[PDB]
Order: sequence, then structure tokens, then C-alpha cells
Amino acid sequence: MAIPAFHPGELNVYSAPGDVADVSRALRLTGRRVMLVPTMGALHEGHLALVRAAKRVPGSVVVVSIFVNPMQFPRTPDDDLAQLRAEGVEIAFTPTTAAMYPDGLRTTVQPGPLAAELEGGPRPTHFAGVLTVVLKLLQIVRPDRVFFGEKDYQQLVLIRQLVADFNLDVAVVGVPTVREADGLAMSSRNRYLDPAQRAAAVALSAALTAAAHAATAGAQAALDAARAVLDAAPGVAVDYLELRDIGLGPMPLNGSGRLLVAARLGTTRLLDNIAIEIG
Amino acid sequence: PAFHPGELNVYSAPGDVADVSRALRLTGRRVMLVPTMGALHEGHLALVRAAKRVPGSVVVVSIFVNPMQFGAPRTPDDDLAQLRAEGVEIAFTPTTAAMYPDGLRTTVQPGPLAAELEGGPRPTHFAGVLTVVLKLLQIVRPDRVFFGEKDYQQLVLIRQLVADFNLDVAVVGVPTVREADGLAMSSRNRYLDPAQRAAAVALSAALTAAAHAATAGAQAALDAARAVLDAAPGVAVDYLELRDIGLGPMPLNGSGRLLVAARLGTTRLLDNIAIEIGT
Repeated sequence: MAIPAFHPGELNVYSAPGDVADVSRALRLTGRRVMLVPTMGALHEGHLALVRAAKRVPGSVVVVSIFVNPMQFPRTPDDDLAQLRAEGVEIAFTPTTAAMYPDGLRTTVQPGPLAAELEGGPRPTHFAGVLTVVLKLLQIVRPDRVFFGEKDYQQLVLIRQLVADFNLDVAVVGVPTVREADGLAMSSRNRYLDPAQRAAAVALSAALTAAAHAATAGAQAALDAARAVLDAAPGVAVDYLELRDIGLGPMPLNGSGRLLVAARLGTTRLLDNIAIEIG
Repeated sequence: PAFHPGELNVYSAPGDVADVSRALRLTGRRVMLVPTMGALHEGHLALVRAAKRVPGSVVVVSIFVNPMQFGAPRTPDDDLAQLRAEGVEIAFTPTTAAMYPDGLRTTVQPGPLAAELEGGPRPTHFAGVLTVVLKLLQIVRPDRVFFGEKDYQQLVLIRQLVADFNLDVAVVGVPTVREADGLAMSSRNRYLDPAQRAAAVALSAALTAAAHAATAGAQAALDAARAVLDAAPGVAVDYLELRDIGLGPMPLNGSGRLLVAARLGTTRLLDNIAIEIGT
């Protein structure tokens, strides 16, 4: 029994939700485990790590969606697909805005209060757009696991709330941030940094790593070390530098947490975060 | 495991009914879901019977009411007795804590239709409904879900939910069951004193009169309904509207729906009927 419209071993591209849903359901029925990697295209090494994390799950078929979601606000379709082909990805889902929101923004997802904080201050409706599209992609593909990068930590935490709050039957996998050789978190925004800004941008990761090691001396020491590193960089306007628990609530007196930073270099906004252990 | 065929199996933990439902689906039995708030009457038994009619089906009837503190009183014992007597194999009766372990955090935001008609006096009512229904659909993963046509707006909003979030379930509307005189069955009817019960017949009489007046056009149909309601002692009408079957504007001719909501004392009653204009 062949699967309608699906060719094992090759990059199969689908634009209609119904097509990828049928293919995914037939594949699940034969016992394959469907992995979903949601992206907005313009792929770089960061995304490829997500793809590889998905691919290495035994008996898996990897679905990578490319969809620049209007609701949560780079375009090289062929470069993107070509890169996915090279990774051995078998399915690419590339729907049009029309096929995803045929009735505009009608029924949508309202995130909890965490969505109004940190990234949500500068962009109050951003996460509603992200959870709405992620929920839709989860229902279309019905994957066993969905992969997101830790770079957008708040996003990852909000997706975990989505999945828990709506009893979604999918495991959420956070993948460690892929970095450049000097530590700069990979991001499509890095290309907008001019030479001096690129050099100065190293301060974000350096400040966080300094903080994580300074942490044996406590929270004030960790924060102060990060700040000193940021104070030594020119042109890095810090929007926030916050210590929180892993779910982004208040940081406990001790234990595990996450240190997050967001800064603007010229008009380019950069983010980074790192696991922290107090004391 | 944990499921005895031919008997009423009662589960409180989401994980338990999800496992059982998953297992029953594997063996080919299609899962039917009938969501209710308890206080079952003949109207609900009609949903159950329509679900039972599906060839190889196992019927899941859930009983749950959102916690009042959300801003959007009985024992489950008689309802279960009823389900058992009706040959239902699964009852899902979760606690508020098990449905909302992290409280009301991520929720569903309905489209504009939720602010109209029933949504006027209760702005967040449908958000609560769609949120719970979405969760029940994810927990039970049924092939079909049944809702009564009595709550027509609700039914329409549930169909938007399923389409907008790409849910893979068929939504079945079941015709309203009525008392001998035409009164739509509802657990609220028991709150009508004798005079109110007698006056309450005006809702269905007004709708049926309109459906037949319709050969003379929509305005004539609305006028007939209004005249009947105006002749009814102590019936205070909240709204009486003729719309499209999707609840959009009613066209020149074609199918539609006439909806009415009224107050008799402090008991609010609803009813609606299919209308064929210029036919």
C-alpha cells in the first residue's frame, strides 16, 4: 500500500493543509513517528539543528513547515527547500496565508499573562499569533513531537503552556541554541548587524556565560557579572536582563533558573538566554 | 485495560479516558463524544442515541461545568444512572482541578460572532465553552462530536472552532427535542412556575408561525413571531433575529434561522428554528 502523494526518501512539498494532513495520518498509521519543525523560512544553521534533532528520533519522518505568519508581526524558498533536501527531510509544508486563515483572524488563541511580559511588552499581540499558528500546525500535522529552539525561550515556555493547557498530545522539545564560533546566538537578524555591531554583539552571550559561572557566588554576583560585560560593549542598548525560574516566573532563592537578555544594536533587536544554577 | 465492555465505565482522570479512547480506536471502534453539563434530560438522550446509531461506535459522554470563579449546582449520580440505563459505555467526569491544574491560563478567543446574541449579556461565555470543548476534543480524540441545535449559536461557534483550528472531527448538530406543546426541552424549564410554563409556549408558537408566514417574506415572518410573543403574558424578549444558517445576514431568499431568547421572571429561555424565505 503506497501512500497517496508521498514519496519515501525524497523531499515532498505540500501547500494544501489537507494534503499534508492525509500524508501525515497515513504515515502515523503505518507506525512512523511524525516530527514537526515549525519555521518561517530563510533557514540557517540554527534551523538545521532543529531538523537534525528531529531526524535522529528512530523511525521518524520529519515535517518542516515554512510559513511567515502575519499574525505574529527574509524569503528564499528554493534556498530553503534545497537546504532541507540536503538534510534528508521528507516533508515540507508551505501553505499560503489564504489557506491558513481563510476567514481572517476569527477563532484564535489567547495566551496567559506571561505573553504580556518581556518580548510581549514591545509586542503585546505577538505571542497570540505564534500560539494560534502553532496550534493550527499541530492539528494539521498531528506530530508525536514538535521542536523549537531555546533561543526564543519565552516562546518555548508559552508553547509548553499551550500544550499543557489544551491537553495536546505532543511532546515539546527545546533544542539548545546554535551559536557562531564567538558565541553569538544564530538568528536571521544577525545579517542586519554592520561590522562594528557584529563585533559588539558578542557581549550578549559573553555576559550570560560569565553570569552562569559567577552564579556559585549567588544571584547578585551573576547579574553584576553580566552587567559588567554589557557595560563594556559600545552600542548595545539593553532592553532587559532578567533572572527567572525555568517557567519564567519569579526566580527562587536558589535552584534552577534562566537568565534572559534583549538588546538593540542600532535598529536590530537581539535576544539570548542561558540556563543558570544558583549557589 | 480499565474498560469493561457493555457496561458504564466512569473515568475522572483525563489520562484515563484518553488511554481508553486511544485503545478502543486502535481496535477499530469509532469514538463518539457527547459533551454535557450534566442534569441530563430527554434532549441529551437524543444526542446519545444519534451517537449510538453510528455502526461501530463507543459513546463517551462527558459531564463538566467550568468553575464559576472564572466569570464565564448538582450531583452526577442521577446523570450516570441515566447514561447506564441508555447503554453508554464511557462517562468522563473530571474535577475542576484536573481540567485546570494551572488555572485559566491559555484560552480560546472566539471570533466576533461570540459577542452577538447570547454573547451580548455574557461577553466571555463562548470563550469558556470553546476552551472546554477544545480540551475535551484533545483528551478524547473522537471521530464525531454531538451538540444540540437548541443552542444554535453555540453549535455554529463550535463549527468555527473546528474549522479555524483545523480539528479532525466531524461536528453533528442534533434536532431539538420538544415537550408536547412545542416547548423546547431544557433543564431550565423546571424553574418556571405554573403561569410561566403556560406562557412559555409562546416561544415555539412564535417561531413556527414565522416559519409558515415566510412565504410572504422575511419581514412578514418576523412580524408574525413578534406578534405572538407580544401576546404572551409576562414574556420579556431579549432578542428575535432572522439570520443566515451560519448566522450571517439573511439573503433575499434561501435557508436561514430565526432565533429568540426571552425572560419569564428570572428564567431565560432560548429557541430557534429553520426558516426558508420565499419558500
